[PDB]
Amino acid sequence: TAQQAPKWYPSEDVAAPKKTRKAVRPQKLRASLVPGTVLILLAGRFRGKRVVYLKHLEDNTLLVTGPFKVNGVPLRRVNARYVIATSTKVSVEGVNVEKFNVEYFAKEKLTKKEKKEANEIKTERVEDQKVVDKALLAEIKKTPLLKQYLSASFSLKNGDKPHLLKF
Amino acid sequence: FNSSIGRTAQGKEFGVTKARWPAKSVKFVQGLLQNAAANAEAKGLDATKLYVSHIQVNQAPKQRRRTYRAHGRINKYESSPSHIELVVTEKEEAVAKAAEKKVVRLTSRQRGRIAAQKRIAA
Amino acid sequence: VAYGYPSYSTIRQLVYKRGFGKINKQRVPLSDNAIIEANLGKYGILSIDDLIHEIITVGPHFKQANNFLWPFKLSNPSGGWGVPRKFKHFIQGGSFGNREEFINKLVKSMN
Amino acid sequence: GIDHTSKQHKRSGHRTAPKSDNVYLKLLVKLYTFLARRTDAPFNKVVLKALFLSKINRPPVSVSRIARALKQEGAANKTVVVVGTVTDDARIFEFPKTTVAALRFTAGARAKIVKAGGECITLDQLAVRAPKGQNTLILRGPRNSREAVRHFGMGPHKGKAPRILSTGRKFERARGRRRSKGFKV
Amino acid sequence: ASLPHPKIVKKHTKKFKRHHSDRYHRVAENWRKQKGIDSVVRRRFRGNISQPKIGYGSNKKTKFLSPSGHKTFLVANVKDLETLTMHTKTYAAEIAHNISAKNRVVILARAKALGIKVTNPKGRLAL
RNA sequence: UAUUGGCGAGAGACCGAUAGCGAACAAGUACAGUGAUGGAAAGAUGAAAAGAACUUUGAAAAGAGAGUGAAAAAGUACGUGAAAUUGUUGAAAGGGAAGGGCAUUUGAUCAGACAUGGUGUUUUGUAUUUCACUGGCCAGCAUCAGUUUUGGUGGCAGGAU
RNA sequence: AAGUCAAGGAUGCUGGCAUAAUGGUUAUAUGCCGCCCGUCUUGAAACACGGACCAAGGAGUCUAACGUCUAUGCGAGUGU
RNA sequence: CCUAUACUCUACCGUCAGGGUUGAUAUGAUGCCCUGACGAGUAGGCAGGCGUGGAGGUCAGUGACGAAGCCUAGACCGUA
RNA sequence: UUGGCGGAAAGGCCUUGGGUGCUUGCUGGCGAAUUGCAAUGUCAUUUUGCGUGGGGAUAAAUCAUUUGUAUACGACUUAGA
Ligand SMILES: [Mg+2]
Ligand SMILES: [Mg+2]
Ligand SMILES: [Mg+2]
Ligand SMILES: [Mg+2]
Ligand SMILES: [Mg+2]
Ligand SMILES: [Mg+2]
Ligand SMILES: [Mg+2]
Ligand SMILES: [Mg+2]
Ligand SMILES: [Mg+2]
Ligand SMILES: [Mg+2]
Ligand SMILES: [Mg+2]
Ligand SMILES: [Mg+2]
Ligand SMILES: [Mg+2]
Ligand SMILES: [Mg+2]
Ligand SMILES: [Mg+2]
Ligand SMILES: [Mg+2]
Ligand SMILES: [Mg+2]
Ligand SMILES: [Mg+2]
Ligand SMILES: [Mg+2]
Ligand SMILES: [Mg+2]
Ligand SMILES: [Mg+2]
Ligand SMILES: [Mg+2]
Ligand SMILES: [Mg+2]
Ligand SMILES: [Mg+2]
Ligand SMILES: [Mg+2]
Ligand SMILES: [Mg+2]
Ligand SMILES: [Mg+2]
Ligand SMILES: [Mg+2]
Ligand SMILES: [Mg+2]
Ligand SMILES: [Mg+2]
Ligand SMILES: [Mg+2]
Ligand SMILES: [Mg+2]
Repeated sequence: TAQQAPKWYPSEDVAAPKKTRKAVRPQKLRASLVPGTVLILLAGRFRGKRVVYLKHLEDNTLLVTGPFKVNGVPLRRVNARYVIATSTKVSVEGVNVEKFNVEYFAKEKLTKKEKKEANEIKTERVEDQKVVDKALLAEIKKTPLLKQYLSASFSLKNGDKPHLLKF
Repeated sequence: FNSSIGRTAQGKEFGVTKARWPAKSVKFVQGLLQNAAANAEAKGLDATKLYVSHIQVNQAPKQRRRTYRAHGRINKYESSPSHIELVVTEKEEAVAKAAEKKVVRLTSRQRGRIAAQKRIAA
Repeated sequence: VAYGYPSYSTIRQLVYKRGFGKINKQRVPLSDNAIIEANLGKYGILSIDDLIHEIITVGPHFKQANNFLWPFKLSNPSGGWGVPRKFKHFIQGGSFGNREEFINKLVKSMN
Repeated sequence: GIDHTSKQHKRSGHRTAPKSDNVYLKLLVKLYTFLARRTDAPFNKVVLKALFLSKINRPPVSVSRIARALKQEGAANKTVVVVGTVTDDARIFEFPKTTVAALRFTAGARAKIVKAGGECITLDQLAVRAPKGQNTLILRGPRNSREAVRHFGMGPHKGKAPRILSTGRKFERARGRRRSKGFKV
Repeated sequence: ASLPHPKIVKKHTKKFKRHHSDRYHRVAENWRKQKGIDSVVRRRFRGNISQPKIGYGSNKKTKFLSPSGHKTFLVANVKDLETLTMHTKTYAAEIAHNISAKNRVVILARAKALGIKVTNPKGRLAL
């Protein structure tokens, strides 16, 4: 023989893990995130845009909308860690946001064979957006310049220190 | 192999200051060039597109003699002969084209950006 | 050395955070009163606070308690030593000697 | 760094797992380390350490020594245990009816013991007869009776047997041994 | 197909080379310890080469393991291969260098029948 | 009984061509010294010379072809053909050395895992199969554990209360 | 109370890629560090000695008589 | 306020010490497992290993479908 | 596009007139989604090459020869349609 043998072979039966003791308490959001707060999206495709915060979802995500008529941000979910809670507050009583949850946003996962060589929207999603924004804009019309404020993007100018800036 | 040889004007053609006229080496090299041209025309080559593509020289076994030095000493007096070889080839056209397919791997975000630009433009 | 008079708070924090006994010549973390009542149960000591009491009120069995206690392995002080140069006397602006009651701050930083 | 008050990583200095490669001795020490681990008796630990011993630390034990040890009061019916070999003795004439447990018996010792009505026992039969050393009597041979210990600690005014090959007159019985030749050691 | 194992970490993935193996050709790069009296390598001066020591020893749970997670085992024939029949998740076959191609095909066939991993399934093959 | 000589044999946990006798070869040879003496180096094409007919360039040696051969990466400078050193090609760097260690960028180059059993037969070769997932790399968030750092705030106790 | 828990060591959810992307090796660049090895010496980078380079060879061996220790066989015997 | 290979905590390697574990099934009791501490090093001592020539045994081992050797900024294992 | 000014390294500054585009000074309408909860998420300028189609101009130097105000050799100084 080339190699002789091992005198004893390691057993192939994989052991079980110990009974772990990590329960899952619900997330405690920060104090500035109340429903109806204007947030600034710091990252993503819609970075630098100001959107209204609606609902704290199940998987620690924030349900937001532009509104879509204002700045083109649809009904979407974002991470609470990637936003800035501006103290500008709008009142969101008058929307039935209990329809949406984590299964409302499903990606319909793609197989490995479907490779995009070179290259649509739910009617339910666009009509839900149209339902919520028509109630939001009635509250937006109350205070002045809020529509233009939400349509404009946020950016840092020369001399803007975010550790001294208030939002 | 140019240390402590003399300077000359005829190196200006080559941007150098040190050049010589090694007549024996030129004799041997042009004899080999004539032999390679004969082999090429026997092969049936164009004989006007011929350029010397490869030519190399390396050291042959030395041929040794003795030198008699002061206080009754012996030293070596050796020739360093040469193995010379050369290959003359026909000057061909442009080599090739059509490089690799360059398979691309794009993330979903990059694909969405490309699709958004294709939609936002014509 | 730097020595002084320890308070109950720093004694308690020492024994609770860095509490190690000498059990058949091994450095055993305390972490439970069963160890202490097994190794010092002869002389009435049952718990870690009973051991602390025997330590601070220097009782009849302080020798046994302190010898059961492994020497405390402290770190460097978290806020520094307070002086630019250590090895002078505490009176002369250094660190060694008897910093009679200021040892509590130093030990709480080092612990 | 540490201010070490001892030598670090020093061995215990005590032999475990005997240097021999006798497989029967390995089986015996396996049995007796099990017994020393669980039977809570000191006899098992004693014979376990004695199984480790080298040849010069296992001197032979004579049957005359065994008889002398049995002539102690209250020991007439004990089980003699010799971790080592048992040699006989023609210097005795009567021998009791004892039982002897040992590693090896010489032919004469075994014959004497079984002729006196007793029996020769191996240590595993001893273990199944007395796991905790019931009514046992451990015997050790004389260690300092070897020829090597005569020369141990040689020096002036020791009386300690110089290492020498040939003996007699004119082989180190002169200057340094009598006052007529210089000095006396 | 390997057994679950911790993340294999090598404390020193770089090869220990003998001092001045780059300097001289007669000095090979196999490690020898400098036993000299003035050696900066032996005295462990800052900026010199590191010496092998036991602190660099690999974890015993991940020792002798390939990145696939198995231990290699040299085989020369199918009878040596069949010892790994019950240990496919721990050992990986390695056909010896002096095995002919007409035997390598047989070893490879038996290994793909038995599910045993071969870590050189490209020796001496023709196409 | 002795026997490092001679003749004839049989052997070896011996050496394997810088070894082993100085000498595996035209070796006590070539050679040196007046002389007594001193005293080397040097084995291997291939199974078989089948040792390259013949054409062409060259004054010729040789080259290029052709051919023999299992192989001329075996051509009487011949088994295998290392290193020092050298040539060509390719790549890279280079302001009074070069080389090295830690770390990463950049360039080049490279191994591994990606099926898995699986409800399932949307099935053809009618029992192969029809299969949605599988597992690997890199991350982000939440709730925790250990160690630690930086803040905010509350309630007490002491002094000449 | 069922049981639960931050109580003798991390689990849960989600995304991208599934390839040289992470990573390894190697060359280069950059930041910092890095004196030439061996030796004798209190002290070597030394203006102390050997070393131009490379292959091969190259230095605590065997024997007689013994000391300690260890292993083995037999044991008042032992050693064919 | 800066930072040492110093101190604290954790992981991993090795050493030493103290322990546990023959029960049936399956292997290795010099094995496996738990706990704690420790780790500089010339001369020198000891231990565990790697490699070379040859000898006994075994793998009814490899091999002209290519052994040995040699080259290889190709890969893997081992602290070496 | 007119007229100036600027030489320290100006290579830029100012100005006339008209054209054209935008204007968030103010009020409106439509669109954005799917990059799926982040992944620089790519928008700058530096050089070179190759094509087109539109202008613009049609040389010298070196070797060799020669000179000797020069010179170890190079170099230098001269001459030669
Ligand atoms: Mg010069
Ligand atoms: Mg000269
Ligand atoms: Mg002469
Ligand atoms: Mg002469
Ligand atoms: Mg600090
Ligand atoms: Mg200071
Ligand atoms: Mg230490
Ligand atoms: Mg080298
Ligand atoms: Mg020194
Ligand atoms: Mg010879
Ligand atoms: Mg010779
Ligand atoms: Mg061949
Ligand atoms: Mg050949
Ligand atoms: Mg050859
Ligand atoms: Mg070379
Ligand atoms: Mg924490
Ligand atoms: Mg904190
Ligand atoms: Mg007060
Ligand atoms: Mg790479
Ligand atoms: Mg990388
Ligand atoms: Mg790299
Ligand atoms: Mg480098
Ligand atoms: Mg420096
Ligand atoms: Mg001196
Ligand atoms: Mg000097
Ligand atoms: Mg000298
Ligand atoms: Mg010299
Ligand atoms: Mg050698
Ligand atoms: Mg132990
Ligand atoms: Mg030999
Ligand atoms: Mg081969
Ligand atoms: Mg190489």
